Amino acid sequence: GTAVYKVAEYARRFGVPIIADGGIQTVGHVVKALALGASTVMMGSLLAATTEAPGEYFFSDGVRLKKYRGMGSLDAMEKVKIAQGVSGSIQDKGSIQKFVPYLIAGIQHGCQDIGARSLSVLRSMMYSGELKFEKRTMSAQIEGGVHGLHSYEKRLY
Amino acid sequence: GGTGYVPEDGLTAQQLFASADGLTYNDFLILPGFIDFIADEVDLTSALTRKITLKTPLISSPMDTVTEADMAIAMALMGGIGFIHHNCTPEFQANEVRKVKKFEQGFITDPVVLSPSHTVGDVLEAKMRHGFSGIPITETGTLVGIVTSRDIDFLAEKDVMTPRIELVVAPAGVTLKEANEILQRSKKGKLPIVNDCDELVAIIARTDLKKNRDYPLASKDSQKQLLCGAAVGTREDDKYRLDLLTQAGVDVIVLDSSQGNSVYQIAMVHYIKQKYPHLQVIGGNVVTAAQAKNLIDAGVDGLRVGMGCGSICITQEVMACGRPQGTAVYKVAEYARRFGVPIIADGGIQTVGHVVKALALGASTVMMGSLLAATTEAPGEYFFSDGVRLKKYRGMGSLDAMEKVKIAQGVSGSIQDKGSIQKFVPYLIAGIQHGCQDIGARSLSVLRSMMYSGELKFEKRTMSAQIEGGVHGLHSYEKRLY
Amino acid sequence: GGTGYVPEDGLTAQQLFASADGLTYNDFLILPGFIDFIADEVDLTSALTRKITLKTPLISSPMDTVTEADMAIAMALMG
Amino acid sequence: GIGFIHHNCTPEFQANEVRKVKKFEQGFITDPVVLSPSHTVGDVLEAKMRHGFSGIPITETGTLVGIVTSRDIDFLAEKD
Ligand SMILES: NC(=O)c1ccc[n+]([C@@H]2O[C@H](COP(=O)([O-])OP(=O)(O)OC[C@H]3O[C@@H](n4cnc5c(N)ncnc54)[C@H](O)[C@@H]3O)[C@@H](O)[C@H]2O)c1
Ligand SMILES: Nc1ncnc2c1ncn2[C@@H]1O[C@H](COP(=O)(O)OP(=O)(O)OP(=O)(O)O)[C@@H](O)[C@H]1O
Ligand SMILES: Nc1ncnc2c1ncn2[C@@H]1O[C@H](COP(=O)(O)OP(=O)(O)OP(=O)(O)O)[C@@H](O)[C@H]1O
Ligand SMILES: Nc1ncnc2c1ncn2[C@@H]1O[C@H](COP(=O)(O)OP(=O)(O)OP(=O)(O)O)[C@@H](O)[C@H]1O
Ligand SMILES: Nc1ncnc2c1ncn2[C@@H]1O[C@H](COP(=O)(O)OP(=O)(O)OP(=O)(O)O)[C@@H](O)[C@H]1O
Ligand SMILES: O=c1[nH]cnc2c1ncn2[C@@H]1O[C@H](COP(=O)(O)O)[C@@H](O)[C@H]1O
Ligand SMILES: O=c1[nH]cnc2c1ncn2[C@@H]1O[C@H](COP(=O)(O)O)[C@@H](O)[C@H]1O
Repeated sequence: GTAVYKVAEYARRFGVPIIADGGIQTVGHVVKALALGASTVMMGSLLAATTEAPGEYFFSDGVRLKKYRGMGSLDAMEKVKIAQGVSGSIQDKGSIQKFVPYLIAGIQHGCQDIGARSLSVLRSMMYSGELKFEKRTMSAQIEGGVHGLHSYEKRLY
Repeated sequence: GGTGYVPEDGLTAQQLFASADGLTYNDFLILPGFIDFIADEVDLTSALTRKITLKTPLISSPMDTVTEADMAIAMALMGGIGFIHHNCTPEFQANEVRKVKKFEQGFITDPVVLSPSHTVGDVLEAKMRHGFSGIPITETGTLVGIVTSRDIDFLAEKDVMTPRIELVVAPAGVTLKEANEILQRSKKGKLPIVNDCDELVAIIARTDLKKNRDYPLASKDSQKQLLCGAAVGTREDDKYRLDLLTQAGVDVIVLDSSQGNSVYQIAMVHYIKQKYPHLQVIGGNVVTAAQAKNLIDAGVDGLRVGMGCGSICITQEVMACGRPQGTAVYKVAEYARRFGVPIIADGGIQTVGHVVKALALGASTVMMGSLLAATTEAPGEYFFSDGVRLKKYRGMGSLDAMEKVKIAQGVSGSIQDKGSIQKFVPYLIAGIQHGCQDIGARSLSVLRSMMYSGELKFEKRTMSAQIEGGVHGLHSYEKRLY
Repeated sequence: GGTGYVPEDGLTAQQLFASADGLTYNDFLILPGFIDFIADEVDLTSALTRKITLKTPLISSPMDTVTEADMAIAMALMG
Repeated sequence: GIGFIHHNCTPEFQANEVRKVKKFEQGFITDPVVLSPSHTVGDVLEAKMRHGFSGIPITETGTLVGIVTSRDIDFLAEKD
C-alpha cells in the first residue's frame, strides 16, 4: 500500500501510470490499489489455476490444483543460487471468462460504494482530499472478516 | 471549588479517537468510576427514534434468520423491539407485522378453528399438523361448543361437537386476572371469548396461563399493542410494501441497505415523510458523519450505524469500504447528537461488553443479529452436526439469500443454540446493568452524559492487553456466562 | 461557497501515510461517500502506459504459470 | 409366554414382584399412589416430581372421597 501510494504520487507528476504488482488477493485489494493511485493492477495468483493458465491440473487431497511458482524460485531458475520465490499449488478457480467479470463487477460496486463514477474520478477524489481513509488495528481487521460463527461457507460469485 | 477533585486517569472518548487508529470494541476499555447504587437501579431506557422510546437498548436485526413474528414479539416483550426482515413477499411481511400487533399477552394468535360442516377427521389432521387438538368450532370460520382431544379418543372412523354448555366464556374482553379466576373456577382448558353478537373473537388456552409470566418492560404503543418494525428496500417496488406494512400498523421503518447515503435512500425517505408523516423512519447504514448529514437533512428519525462489522459480513474484503465499528459508532453518534437523532450500533456485537461499549460511545440502541440468532424465537429449524444443535445464520447479502454478475457481501453459516430469548435477553440486561454500575452511571442517558463531558474515561489495549484481558494461563476451562 | 459542506471524517491518503507505518492493503479502509449512480455506470478505463489505454484495470503477470497465449488472449478479451 | 423373577434380591422383594404380577388386571393400575385428606397440597407436587402423575384418588388412610388431580393446583404458590 505504501509503495503504491508513494510511487504513484511521484509518477503522476510526470504523467506516468504505475501498476500495482503483487499482494492482490481479493477485489478489495484491487479497489484499494486503484484508489491509492495505481492505474492498473497486475494479478499473478488471483489468476493462476484457472483454465487459461499454463500447466495442467493435478490432484492432491481431492482438490484440483494447478502449479503456481515464483520466477525467482529454484524450480524456475532451473530452466550458488538464492531463491527469492517459492513454488506451490493453487486450487482451481474456474475460467478467466467467468472470473474476470466477477472482479469487474466487484470493482464497480466498490467504486459505487466509494462514490466515484470512474477510476479517474476515484483517483481525483483521492488526490484532492475528498476520498477519505481509515486505519484498522489488528482487532479491526479480525472484526472486519467473518467471526462469531460455528462454521460457514463463503461464496464470492 | 464546587464539584470536587478527581484525579485524571485515562482518556476521554474524544482523546481515544484523536489518534485516528481504527479502534473497534475490542481495542479499548472503560475505566470504572464510583458505585453509589445497585446494579438493578440502572435505567436502560433508550431512544430508538426521535419519538419512539424503548426500555431496553436491544434490537433484533432485520435478517431472515433472526427476526420474524416470534422474535419480534419476544424482543418487544423483553423491552426492546424487532424489525421484520424483507426477504419475503410484501404480504408475508405485512402478515408478520400484524401477527405482532395482535399478540395480546396470553390469548392465542391465529387460532385454528373448524366448522360443524366438517368431519371428526379434520381435528386429527389439525393434531398431526399444528399440535393441538382442542378447536373452538363455529358456523363458518372466524359460537357453538369446542371439539377437543377428550372427545375423539375412542373412535376409529371419520364421520362430538360439544354443545353450548360451556357458559364459561368472557363477555367482551377480560383481563388476564379474570381469566385466571375463570379457569380456576371452571377447571377446563379452553376459555373462548365472545362479544355482544356472541361470536368467537378470542380464546385462551389453559397451558398459556399455567406459565404466563410478567413483562414489566412493555414496549407497547398508545393503544397497548406491541411495537414492531419492518425493513423496506429503496427501490420502486418497496412503496407498495411500505403501504402494506403501514396498513398492518408498523410503528417504525428501517431502510435496509448496505450504504445508505444514496439518492435512492434520500428519495425514499422523502417519499415516506411526504406520504405517512406519522411514520418513524430509520436510515442506514452510515459509518461517516457526511452520510449521517445527508440522511438527517433528508429527514430520517434515527440512524443505523455499521458497515462491514457484522459477523457474516465480507463487505470490507470485497468492496474495500467500511469502518471499524467503535470509531463509526462514536463519530456518527457525535455528529447525530447535534440534531437529536439517535443512532443504532449495528453489527460486531458478540458479548455484553460490546453492548456496554457501544452504548457508552453514544449509541442509543444496539442491534444484534448473531447474538440473537439460533435461539428458539429465530426463524428456521435446528439441525445437527458434530452433536451440537445449530440453527442457520446467513447474511442478507450472501448468495443463499440473494437466491430468494452477483457479488456476495455476506456469508451463510451456522450458530449453536443459545436457548430462548426470554432467558437470554435478561442475561444481557443484567450484564448491561452491572457494567453500567461498574462504570458509575445510573442510566444509559447518564452514561452518555458522562462520555460526552469527559467524566467517563477510556483506555486503549495493545494486543497483549487483550490477550491478558481474556482467559489465559490455564490448562483447560469452561466458561458459563449465565 | 458554491462547493457545499461535508463534515470531515477520516484521513486523506496523505494523512494516512504521514505516520510512516508500513501500511499495506489490509491495514486501511476507504470510507464511503455519496451514491448517485448505479454500479454499472462505473468506467473502469485505465491507462496502462503513456499511450496505451485499457478498459479494465486488470493485467496478468508475466510468470510462467500465469500468462501465455491463452490467458493473454482471455485477458485482452475481457478488457 | 412367562417370566421368572430373579432371586438376586431379598425374599420379600421377590415376593412383592410376584404379587405385582399376579394383580395386573389389564388396564387398571398397580400400586396406585393414594393420599389422605390430612395432607397438604404439596404432597401432590412431591408425587408429580417423583412418579410423574398428579391425579390422586385421596381417601381416609390408604387402599372414598374425591380425587385431587393436576387441574386443581396450577394456580397456587403455597402449600396448605
Ligand atoms: N454493512 C452492512 O450493513 C451491509 C453490507 C452488505 C449487505 N448488507 C445487506 O445486504 C442487503 C442487500 O444487499 P446490498 O448490500 O446490495 O444492499 P442494497 O439493497 O442497497 O443493494 C441494491 C443495489 O442497487 C442499488 N440500489 C438500491 N436501490 C436502488 C434503486 N432505486 N435504484 C437503483 N439502484 C438501487 C444499490 O446501489 C445496491 O448496489 C441489504 O438489505 C443489507 O442489509 C448490509
Ligand atoms: N385452536 C387452537 N388454536 C391455536 N392455538 C391453540 C389452539 N389450541 C391450543 N393452542 C395453542 O397451542 C398450545 C397447545 O394447547 P394445549 O396443549 O394446552 O391444549 P390441547 O389443544 O388440548 O392439546 P392436547 O390435547 O395435546 O393437550 C397452547 O399453548 C396454545 O397456545
Ligand atoms: N370452556 C370449556 N367449557 C366446557 N367444556 C370444555 C371447555 N374446554 C374444553 N372442554 C370440554 O371439556 C372436555 C375436556 O377438554 P380439555 O380441554 O379440558 O382437555 P383435553 O386437552 O381435551 O384432553 P386432556 O385432558 O387429556 O388434556 C372436552 O369434552 C371438551 O369438549
Ligand atoms: N394414582 C396413580 N397411581 C398410580 N398410577 C397412576 C396414577 N395416576 C395415573 N397413573 C399412572 O401413571 C400414568 C400417568 O398418566 P395420567 O394421564 O393418568 O396422569 P394425570 O392424572 O393426567 O396427571 P398429569 O396431568 O400430570 O399427566 C397412567 O398411565 C397411569 O398408568
Ligand atoms: N371421575 C372423575 N370424576 C369427576 N371429576 C374428575 C374425575 N377425574 C378427574 N376429575 C376432576 O375433573 C377435573 C379434570 O381433571 P383430569 O383428571 O380430567 O385431568 P388432569 O390430569 O387433572 O389435567 P390434564 O388435562 O392436563 O391431564 C379435575 O378437577 C379433577 O379434579
Ligand atoms: O519469483 C519471484 N519471487 C518474488 N516475487 C515474484 C516472483 N515472481 C513474480 N513475482 C512478483 O509477484 C507477483 C505475483 O503476484 P501475486 O502472487 O498475485 O501477489 C508478480 O506480479 C511479480 O511482481
Ligand atoms: O449480508 C450481509 N452482508 C454484510 N452485512 C450484513 C448482511 N446482512 C446483515 N448485515 C449486517 O450485519 C448485522 C449482523 O450483526 P452481527 O452479525 O450480530 O454482528 C446486521 O444487523 C446488518 O447490519
